[PDB]
Amino acid sequence: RLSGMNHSAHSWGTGRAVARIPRISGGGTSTSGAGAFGNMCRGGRMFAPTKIF
Amino acid sequence: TKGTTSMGQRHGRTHILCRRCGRNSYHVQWERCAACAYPRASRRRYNWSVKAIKRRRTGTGRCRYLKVVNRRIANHFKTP
Amino acid sequence: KCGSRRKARRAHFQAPSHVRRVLMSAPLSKELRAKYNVRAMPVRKDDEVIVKRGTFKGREGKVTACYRLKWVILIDKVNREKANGSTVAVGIHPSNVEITKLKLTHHRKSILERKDRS
Amino acid sequence: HYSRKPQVSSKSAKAKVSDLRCHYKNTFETANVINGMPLRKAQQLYRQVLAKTRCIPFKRYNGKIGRTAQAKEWGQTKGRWPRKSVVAMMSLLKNAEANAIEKGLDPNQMVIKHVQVDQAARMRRRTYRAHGRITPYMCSPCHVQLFMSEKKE
Amino acid sequence: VSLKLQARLASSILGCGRARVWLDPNEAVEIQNANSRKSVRKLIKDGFII
RNA sequence: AAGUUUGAAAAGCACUUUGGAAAGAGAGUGAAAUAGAACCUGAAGUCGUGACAAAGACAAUGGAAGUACCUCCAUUUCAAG
RNA sequence: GAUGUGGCCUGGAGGUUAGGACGAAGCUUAUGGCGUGAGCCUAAGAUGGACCGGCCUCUAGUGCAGAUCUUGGUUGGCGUAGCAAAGAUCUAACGGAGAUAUACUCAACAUGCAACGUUGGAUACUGGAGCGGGGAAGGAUUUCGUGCCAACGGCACUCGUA
RNA sequence: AACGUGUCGCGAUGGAUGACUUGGCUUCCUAUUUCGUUGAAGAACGCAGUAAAGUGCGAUAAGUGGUAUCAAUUGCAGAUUC
Ligand SMILES: [K+]
Ligand SMILES: [Mg+2]
Ligand SMILES: [Mg+2]
Ligand SMILES: [Mg+2]
Ligand SMILES: [Mg+2]
Ligand SMILES: [Mg+2]
Ligand SMILES: [Mg+2]
Ligand SMILES: [Mg+2]
Ligand SMILES: [Mg+2]
Ligand SMILES: [Mg+2]
Ligand SMILES: [Mg+2]
Ligand SMILES: [Mg+2]
Ligand SMILES: [Mg+2]
Ligand SMILES: [Mg+2]
Ligand SMILES: [Mg+2]
Ligand SMILES: [Mg+2]
Ligand SMILES: [Mg+2]
Ligand SMILES: [Mg+2]
Ligand code: NA
Ligand SMILES: [Zn+2]
Repeated sequence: RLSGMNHSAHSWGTGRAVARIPRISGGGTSTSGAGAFGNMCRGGRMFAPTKIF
Repeated sequence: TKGTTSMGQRHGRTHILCRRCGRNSYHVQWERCAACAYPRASRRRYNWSVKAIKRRRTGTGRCRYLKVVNRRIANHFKTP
Repeated sequence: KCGSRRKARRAHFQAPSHVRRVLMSAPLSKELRAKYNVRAMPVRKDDEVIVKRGTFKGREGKVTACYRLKWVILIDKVNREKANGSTVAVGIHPSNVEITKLKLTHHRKSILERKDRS
Repeated sequence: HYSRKPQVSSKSAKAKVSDLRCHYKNTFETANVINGMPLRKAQQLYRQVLAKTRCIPFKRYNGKIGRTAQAKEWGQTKGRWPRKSVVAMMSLLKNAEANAIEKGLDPNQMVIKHVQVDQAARMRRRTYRAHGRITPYMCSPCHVQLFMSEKKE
Repeated sequence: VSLKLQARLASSILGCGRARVWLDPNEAVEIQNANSRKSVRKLIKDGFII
């Protein structure tokens, strides 16, 4: 249930020349500022995740 | 000016190394740790950061006595 | 042993030294088989073997080492040369050889006695 | 393994150099001009370029370089004098000459027949720009291969 | 060759700036051989450094 | 971020020759070196080189119908047919 | 916008029927053939080195050109814009692979340039609120000697806080 | 002419695809199964003939003692029931 969502990611908003997808916080690594949480982002959460019910 | 120039005005340090937990989080002026709350007897723990809890909990270190006592329990305190 | 390929391969490749010893066994010859009623024995230093598969088949020699970290045995007559000219021994997997003469000790005799099929 | 093969292997000499730290665009022009030349003629040309009495014509990578009279002999108006590439190509020619001598051929009869320059893998540095920006500063090295053959009078 | 070490040691021994230390340009081989304050003092006594 | 996935086995390139060195040219191991050490396969995009086709400015690409030259492609025919 | 299709394609399961070291998957194409089409099949590889095709049912994380889409890699502009505050170096000898480096012909110029460390000499600058000599905060071996010059010192190095 | 354009053969740069898998995720079960003032969990500093990290260990320190095994360890050295 937690896979692909273990980040404190927030959208940067409009007014910067980037797409409005949520982005990883922080700095000092190659993952900082990368896209997050979406089913189209590398390292994101899949669409309609599967369940045991 | 509030940017580059002011970066050169930062002189001392707010935090030093903590005796109990080893992080650079011991507030010098209020003699207490921001990471583990030393010298309060119990430690800091909050459910709004399960990630921090899992970074600090049992089994992330050595367990140098717990391994021994676990084996004794599994063997029923066998003795000659 | 395991209805799980993942677990079986993990156990094989992480086996300790005393388990690798048993896993590195070789069949006995027909004469030794008939003398002892035992099919196979773990290989040991100073036994005599003959190579049965590969490039060196038909060669004979004496076991100089059971490396056991590389999963091979070294035979003194099985070797080749480097570019320099000096010779090096070539490792062989123990299931590709046959034992023709055992190195006997009291405990090895006891092992054969407990594995006897009579 | 070169991208072309000499007609007669026994009368040919080869030479090659990889990841050479000279500019790919300068070395391309410097090497391409000697392609059909006899070996002694090529070496004379390189010496005269070092002396600045003749030039290297820049035919492909020449956007907004200067104009010179010494380019007229090549049918152009643009040319330069790149010493760093010239000395490396002189070294390569010396190696090919040594290989020919060891095979037992006469260097005063060799004719260069194959020349090829390629972009190699790049190296990365950085430069600092206004408003706290960082931007790439890269190096562009090259591979060079050539072979020469004995002409038959 | 480099006589930086000898020049530094001679500055220290003679108590002057480097601009006042003079190393003989014809005895470079001899000055090359001095590696200690004792040897440099011997050079000063012999007159290859003034 | 990052599979250390060379090869069955290091047998991981002795030796000669050019070079300050890195390397190159030979020689050798291996079934294979276009398997030579971050080494299975090795795509697209982009670039070099050799050969060839032409070609004004008509942006290029595109449709239809022919022709000149080419074609490591297919199929059918060779005598009573 | 609705619906149909013994309509096409992808990963896995139950059946059935086959292939492969005399070369499976993957990849390449002025390789043709079939189909209105989605696509299918053969040929060649001077490619690869161990798995896999058809048919009937079952099942799904099942088809991309564009979302200022995500991540990796390329690319024209381009040898372009530029590398212009803090005045500045010159000369000989020594050192170094870093030269005085040549095919005929040719005494030398017109065919090996550019650049470096050390010592001596010359010329200038800092100008005691100093590119002088010591300390606190901050840093933690950057200090010393001998080597070395792959990367780094946005030019260079035989030199370096590398 | 040159620069440019197009096609085919051969090379470079680049690291996709296929095959591989001692990893992950999910479900189910069995127990004389639940730490600490007799000093825990965590944190620090050390220990090898050669040893940066990691692993193991504590000045008895890549281990002492006992039982069972039965001839290694291995990059290089060093040295049968011991
Ligand atoms: K410029
Ligand atoms: Mg995921
Ligand atoms: Mg203040
Ligand atoms: Mg304060
Ligand atoms: Mg301009
Ligand atoms: Mg800048
Ligand atoms: Mg800034
Ligand atoms: Mg490969
Ligand atoms: Mg989907
Ligand atoms: Mg796509
Ligand atoms: Mg300028
Ligand atoms: Mg200035
Ligand atoms: Mg003044
Ligand atoms: Mg530089
Ligand atoms: Mg893959
Ligand atoms: Mg409890
Ligand atoms: Mg260590
Ligand atoms: Mg004690
Ligand atoms: Na699936
Ligand atoms: Zn603390």
